[PDB]
Amino acid sequence: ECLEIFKACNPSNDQCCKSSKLVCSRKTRACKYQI
Repeated sequence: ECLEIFKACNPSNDQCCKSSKLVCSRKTRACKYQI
């Protein structure tokens, strides 16, 4: 599941989308689109 709202992203369990900008590494464990 893609976490663009900034939901806690998993280290192995690929959550964030692909083409989506929602990043989880750059920011906290949470995955959210890059401002």
